Amino acid sequence: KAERAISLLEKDNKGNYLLTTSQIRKLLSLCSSLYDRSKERKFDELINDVSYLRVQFVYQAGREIAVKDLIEKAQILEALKEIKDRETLQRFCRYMEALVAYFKFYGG
Amino acid sequence: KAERAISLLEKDNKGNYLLTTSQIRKLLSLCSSLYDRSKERKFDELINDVSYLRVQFVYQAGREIAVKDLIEKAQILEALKEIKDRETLQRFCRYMEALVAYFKFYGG
Amino acid sequence: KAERAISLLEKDNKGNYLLTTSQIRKLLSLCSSLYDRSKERKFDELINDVSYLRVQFVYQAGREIAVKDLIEKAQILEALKEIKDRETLQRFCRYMEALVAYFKFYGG
Amino acid sequence: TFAKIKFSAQIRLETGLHIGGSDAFAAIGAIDSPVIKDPITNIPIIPGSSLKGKMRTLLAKVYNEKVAEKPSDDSDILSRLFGNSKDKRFKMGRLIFRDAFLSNADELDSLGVRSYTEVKFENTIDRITAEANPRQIERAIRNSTFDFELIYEITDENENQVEEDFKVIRDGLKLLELDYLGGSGSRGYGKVAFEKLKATTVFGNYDVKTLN
Amino acid sequence: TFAKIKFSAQIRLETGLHIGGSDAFAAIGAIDSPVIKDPITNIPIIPGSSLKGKMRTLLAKVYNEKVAEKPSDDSDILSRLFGNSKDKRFKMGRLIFRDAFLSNADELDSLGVRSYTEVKFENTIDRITAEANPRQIERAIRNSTFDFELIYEITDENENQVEEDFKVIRDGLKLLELDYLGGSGSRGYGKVAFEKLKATTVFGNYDVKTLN
Amino acid sequence: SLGVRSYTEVKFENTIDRITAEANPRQIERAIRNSTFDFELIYEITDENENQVEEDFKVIRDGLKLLELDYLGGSGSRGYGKVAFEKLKATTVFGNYDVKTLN
RNA sequence: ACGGAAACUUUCGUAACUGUUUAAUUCUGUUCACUUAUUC
Repeated sequence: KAERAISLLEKDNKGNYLLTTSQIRKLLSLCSSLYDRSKERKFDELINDVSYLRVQFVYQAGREIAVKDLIEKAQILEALKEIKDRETLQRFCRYMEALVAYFKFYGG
Repeated sequence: KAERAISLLEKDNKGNYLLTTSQIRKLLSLCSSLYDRSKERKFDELINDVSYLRVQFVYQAGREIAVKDLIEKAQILEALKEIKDRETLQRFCRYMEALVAYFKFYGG
Repeated sequence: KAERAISLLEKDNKGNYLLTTSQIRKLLSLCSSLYDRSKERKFDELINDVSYLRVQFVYQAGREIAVKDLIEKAQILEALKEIKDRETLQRFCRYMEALVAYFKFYGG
Repeated sequence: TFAKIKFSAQIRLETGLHIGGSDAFAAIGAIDSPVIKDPITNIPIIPGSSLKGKMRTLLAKVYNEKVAEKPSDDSDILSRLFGNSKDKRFKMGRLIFRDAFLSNADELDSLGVRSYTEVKFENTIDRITAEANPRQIERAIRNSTFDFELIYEITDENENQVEEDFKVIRDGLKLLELDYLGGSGSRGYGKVAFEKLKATTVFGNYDVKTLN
Repeated sequence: TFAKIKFSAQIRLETGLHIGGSDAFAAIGAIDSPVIKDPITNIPIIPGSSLKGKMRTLLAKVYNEKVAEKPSDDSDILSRLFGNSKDKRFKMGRLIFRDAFLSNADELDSLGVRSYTEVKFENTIDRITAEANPRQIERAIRNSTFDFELIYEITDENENQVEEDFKVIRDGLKLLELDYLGGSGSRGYGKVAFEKLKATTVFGNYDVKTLN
Repeated sequence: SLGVRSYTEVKFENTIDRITAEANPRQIERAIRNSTFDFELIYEITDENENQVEEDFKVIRDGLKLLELDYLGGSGSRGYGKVAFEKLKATTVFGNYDVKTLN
């Protein structure tokens, strides 16, 4: 979980991270709006939010080159299909926050 | 909804998507103008917007060849008849946004 | 409105639509010039445009055989008499746009 | 001693403007910064931050006595109307604004429109080639009223300058109508029009006479 | 010190122009891009983006001292009139335009017209065959006045160059009449005519004498 | 199982001297929301407690509902306390008095 | 016939004053409703 997120993010291509924390102020906030709602109600009720949350990742992979190189390496689309339980869904919310902290330590 | 939208859109014919995101800047905005108005009022009042929304899909399938091959495969005209409830109409609005994300994922 | 416009237009006679979209570039612009002016002023003021609009369907039906076969089937002359209110007049303007979309859906 | 002055008016947009809102996600047909609206519903509204940031700038260039350099530190005769984070004589402002909401939806649907905003197509010429950078923007529709209420209150000390305070406020209202209000207004996008400029009292303490 | 100059005039179109608008869906009788109008109503109006994008280009080729290459970086003597996003001496523009609206509807219906626009049939010859690509456009009707108001304001520093500023503005108004104002107007579509060119003051600070 | 922050949060508070901006940027440490507790009130008689047992339950029952309409803690004037006695029941351990005045 | 008995870390207090997502930008460059034609 947190072990494969410190070496995969560093392995990129050209230096100087062009993508900043300003152009990613939506896909990182919609996942936080699901972790708090998963602990209040069941998982069979939040089936509409999971479908809309996946579209945000694919929609950003065609408008900027700084997104396709992050989804194919970190396997973002693969983790969105293995989830099916309430406990498994909470693991994906914590894995996304790990890739943000290390992204600002080496650059910004 | 989102599972069958990743394999049906890829199955086409000739490569290199000739249809761009500039010539489809109307039918993608009229569907957003109906989802936001369905949460304020009822469904029996917006009966005039549903009839006009269906004409736009048929009008585009006669002026460009890049539209007939998309309606007959994704079954756009079939989903416009099954809808009849407020909750069912909201599902068609989310399905249209999914086809736009995966369209730019492979090309543009 | 839109449900009965998909079966009545298909029921014709000889195949291959001889009437193109170029010889009908007048009656489609006159009806559009009344829907936009009906929302600005009242209906009792535009009484001269309605009488002039009905004559256009008579002159065009005496010079081309591809016009009389469409008026008698779609009941164009009948709808021009039932209208009398501002809300009823707006329905006939939307019905004319539906016959154009489905016309190019099968041919052109 | 303590009164509440509310400048209730209706802002009539005679020209579609364009203010860069938040994220570009209000529509799947844009590519640039649209216009900020409502997070719950979907009605084009204008915030109050653009009103204070524009009215104070256009007014501090005629009622001043020294060349400005930094905000909240120029022309003391008008610093008490907005606020100052450096002067020890006052800290709070006596001109509370309000985010104007579009209240023209009660009769807009009766006319039959397309939506609430339009997408205008623009580009540029590099004086060496033809069309370059096919960009696009999203402006606002014409004829859309708003609820603008300027909250004013005195604090006992406001005694021998009440008549002078209304002169600066009234002059600032008619001055905003002769200038753009928003972003990229150099080509003619802003230019508002305060319709039915009236002022009433809610608490009931100061008489009304200088209505217009 | 701070004045407001408004150049109120009436743009008389002696020849129907053609400006590419937004979505080509204003009529179900066209096939190409018509003319942008009003989203609420349906009156042929001209935006203000085409005025600044055309007046500045035709003026920067006679009052310049260096071969241009990119906008906002040529002829400093006229950069302060429009704006510059690179010079640190000034950022805002002192020439605020306005979207001209058609106000000729008060007497156009009395003469008995067809609508507000017309469809013109055009084609081309490939010098090897007859008619090829039967396209069509939608121009504008003849005789249609508009409301053009050029907002001008000074900023204290505008002192020893006010008389020179009116020379460039007056020369730019008569220069636009001798050239097309629109898209593909090389065949004779634009050519405007500023009728009743007058200038008045609303704020009341600078005297009027250089009217014409 | 729900995954929370920890056990106690930190709230930022200050004061206004009506002459300056922020003064004394202090902070407090409040408690989390929704946290049950084990409260047991022991009552025993001493022979003489005979012709007043029914009157004693009126004071105890009124005191339980009165604490819910008031803060229980420090600086509760702004709304920090206000408890809620859930599942108010009474039982016997030694077994010498029947239960009937449950609620 | 208990080194016990009697007891609120309680009373007081906006994380506040200040700040336009702004300056710059023509949806335009090429285009005959055309070709063959006795109102005899």
